[PDB]
Amino acid sequence: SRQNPSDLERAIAGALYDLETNTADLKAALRPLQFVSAREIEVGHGKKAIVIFVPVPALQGFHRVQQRLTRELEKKFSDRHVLILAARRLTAVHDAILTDLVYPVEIVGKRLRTKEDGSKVLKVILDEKERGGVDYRLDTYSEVYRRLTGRNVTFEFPQ
Amino acid sequence: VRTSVLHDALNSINNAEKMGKRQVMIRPSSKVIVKFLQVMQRHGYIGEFEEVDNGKIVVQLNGRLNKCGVISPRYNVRLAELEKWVTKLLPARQFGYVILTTSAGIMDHEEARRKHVAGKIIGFFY
Amino acid sequence: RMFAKPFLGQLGNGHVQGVYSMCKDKNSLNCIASGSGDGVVKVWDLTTRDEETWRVAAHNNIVKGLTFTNDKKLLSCATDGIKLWDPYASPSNTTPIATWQEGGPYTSLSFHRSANTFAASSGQGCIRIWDLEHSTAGQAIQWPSFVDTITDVCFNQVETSVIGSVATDRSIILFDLRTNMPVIKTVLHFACNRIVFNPMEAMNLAVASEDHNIYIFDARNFDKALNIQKGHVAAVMDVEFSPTGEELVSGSYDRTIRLWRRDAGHSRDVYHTKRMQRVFRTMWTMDSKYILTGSDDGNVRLWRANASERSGVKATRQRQALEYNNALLDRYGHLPEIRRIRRHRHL
Amino acid sequence: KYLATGLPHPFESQQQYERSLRLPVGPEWMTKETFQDATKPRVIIKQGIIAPMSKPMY
Amino acid sequence: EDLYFLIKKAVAVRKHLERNRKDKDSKFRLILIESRIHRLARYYKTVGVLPPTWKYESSTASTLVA
Amino acid sequence: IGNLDLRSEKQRQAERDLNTALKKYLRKQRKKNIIDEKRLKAEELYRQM
Amino acid sequence: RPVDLPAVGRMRGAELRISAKEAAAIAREVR
Amino acid sequence: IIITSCVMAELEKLGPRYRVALMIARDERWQRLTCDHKGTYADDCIVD
RNA sequence: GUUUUCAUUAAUCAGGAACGUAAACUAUU
RNA sequence: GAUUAAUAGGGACAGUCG
Ligand SMILES: [Zn+2]
Repeated sequence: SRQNPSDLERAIAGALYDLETNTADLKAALRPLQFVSAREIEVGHGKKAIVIFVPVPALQGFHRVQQRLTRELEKKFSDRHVLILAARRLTAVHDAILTDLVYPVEIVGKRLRTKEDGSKVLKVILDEKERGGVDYRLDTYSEVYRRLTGRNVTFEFPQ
Repeated sequence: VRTSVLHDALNSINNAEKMGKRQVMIRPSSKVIVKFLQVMQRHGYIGEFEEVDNGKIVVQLNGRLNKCGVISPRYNVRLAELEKWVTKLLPARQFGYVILTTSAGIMDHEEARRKHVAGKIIGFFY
Repeated sequence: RMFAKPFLGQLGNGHVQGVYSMCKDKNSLNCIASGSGDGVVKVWDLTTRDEETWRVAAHNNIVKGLTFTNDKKLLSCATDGIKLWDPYASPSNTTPIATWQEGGPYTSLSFHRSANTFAASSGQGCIRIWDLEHSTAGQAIQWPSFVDTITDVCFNQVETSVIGSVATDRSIILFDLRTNMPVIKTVLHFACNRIVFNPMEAMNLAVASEDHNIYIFDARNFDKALNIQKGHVAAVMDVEFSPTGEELVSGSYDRTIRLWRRDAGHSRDVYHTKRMQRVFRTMWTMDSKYILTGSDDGNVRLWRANASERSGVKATRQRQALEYNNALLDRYGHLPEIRRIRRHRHL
Repeated sequence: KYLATGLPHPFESQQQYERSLRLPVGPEWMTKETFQDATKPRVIIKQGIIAPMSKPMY
Repeated sequence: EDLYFLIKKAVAVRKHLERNRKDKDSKFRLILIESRIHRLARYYKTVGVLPPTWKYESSTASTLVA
Repeated sequence: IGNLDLRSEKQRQAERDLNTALKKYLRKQRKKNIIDEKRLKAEELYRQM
Repeated sequence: RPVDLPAVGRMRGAELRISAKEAAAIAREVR
Repeated sequence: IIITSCVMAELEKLGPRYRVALMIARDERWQRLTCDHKGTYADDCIVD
């Protein structure tokens, strides 16, 4: 691919290696995966959340298997929010970035509301069926999107 | 069928401000309607609008505007022509505005006279 | 029903465009200001309603918020920003003596009771608090993840440092000011156009909501509404508690002003006039006897509450006859003939 | 047309209501001091600045 | 293909009309189907998906059914 | 003036909240001579007795 | 008659129709 | 150019379809003779 | 109705084509 | 190399309906 390893790149490489071996009994797109890409920029204050960039059909491979893979990554890796994405290089690209940010849940609506002046605010409303375990991830989603693309959004559940 | 989606949306706006509603559901959205709402929001004839998707526009309005429309031949217009055009179009020089898809975008006539850019007279509201 | 003649006057020549905001001087008794739609504000004294005391072309857009300070000065809020004028000075000064723009599109104003602090509800989902004479940009308080515009804001008057405010997410939110953090958030079924606290009971608030309704809530227990007045046809654009804390004015989006009792839940009275094109801001005077209605026709009309009770000093037998009639109706108000003539009103 | 079509709201029974009115208010049937104490209204608003209350009364 | 289903329908109504030859509602519907077929076939000639010399009146029908 | 119109009050509350006599009843209703499904049920009851 | 209708061309609902002779007339009034 | 309260009252008695004329009437730079009479009948006010 | 496709194929009508004893009170709302 | 997939169109299928 592209990457010569850095201090967390070799870390995620060793992490995926010990998810291959010494465990499950579940390895589908893990063995056809090598070093891919990773990034660690802070979220909030004090906390961090790791994002990884994956080649484009392995995204649907990881959508086949992302449940409890991400959980094990969170627990055995530094106690932070793990996150997976597609690597790319336009508004459709931002659309794909958002829909790949929110991995188990489907987005529903994009409300682009202008204020009383030229300012405008974009708010994405999600599905109501998954609300319990994503509300604490909402801010991480917002700041990750902000850091990668630059447009400020805000994630919300409908009512 | 009037392919002028701009005229459809403005017809719904005039119907709403006539009936006394507070918010509208403009069903077919487009960027020209978005910028037209932008300039009416600049001049404060509309509260606050949002564009949602399947998309449509929801426009909280206060009830200050009287009439809106679109100039169907979309006539190109220079500066002295602009002055006489705006006095022939609005009921007063100090009430209402006329809209120009200039080469610098979409703006009102006072902004056109500030930036010294002419363009195509397209729409108007007062 | 013969002597119900409630309309008193019209404050001078009125404005060019509509009256979109107004506010009284809670310290004084005859100082009122009204900010119109073209961006002129006027300050009227109620003793002489011929010509205004002080006018200025304040802003470029409409004058969304307005208030008096506690010293003598006043504040105006528009999408341009907010400004601080001093209308009462031996030279007339049309230039503002303070100006703010940073903080986003401001939407409403409310002033403290005693100190020199005031809150402005912005459009970015926050309100911000200024303390005059030793602050510059003010502290912005907000809900943590919040986006939509907070429309109206009002300091609680009887209990200081409790701020109620309504946002266009069809939600009311309560703050606190000694601990600068939001406190509670309730989502109703429809958006609310204004919140107002009660100047006699410390915990009751009234929300004027686009549900054509006026809700009286208890601030400690937001689980159920304390009272639901339903008397309107269009959305309500304004509510105002009486300064004696027992009657309510609600000015509607249609051509109406409804006067209400605190525990009734229906129209004690209704005012309307062909010349009133819409109704946008209504508020009592501190007499609790004359109400003021800024229309959308550009008029500041002055009506009287208790529309059949003349003012001034009454002779003793006359006031005995009036109080006797009122207690008599309070007893026999439910028999058929009395009921139909007391409810019958020309709409 | 002179009977009442129904109970007024806060009351709970016919005996209660028809026995609670029971007394004419006007001066032909009561003394002057009692007439005053009956027709004295609930809220009494003289003129002046009716400001919101500062500190609690009780 | 849409044009295939439409020409099959035209073949069907034409065979029934040839067997019966008395009704007129069948003729009216056959006229409408022929108009729709000609407009769609025109669009497909313009986009170029079939030879520009491909024509159907009745021999294309007889060949496609035989 | 002020007493309860008892019939009106009972009707208002209804609107809010929602073997010797049947022989003379059937004698009264056998001179109409409407069949009257209530009279039908009453005749079935009188058959049952 | 309605007052707010502008005096140049015809108005049907929300659409405003101007004829080319009316536009050339306004141009001639400028020149 | 002066405009009386009777004329202003008739423009206001006319509905909201004359909002533009009401605004032009309330243009600020024009004097306003207040009237002292009852019926607000502008013809008799002007002639008187 | 669909857990169905092609993606402007559209609208309108000059010209043209298929169908064929009577009257007599009258973008929403 | 090939957008939304239209709250304009046509087509297919199924249960129907006159
Ligand atoms: Zn007069």
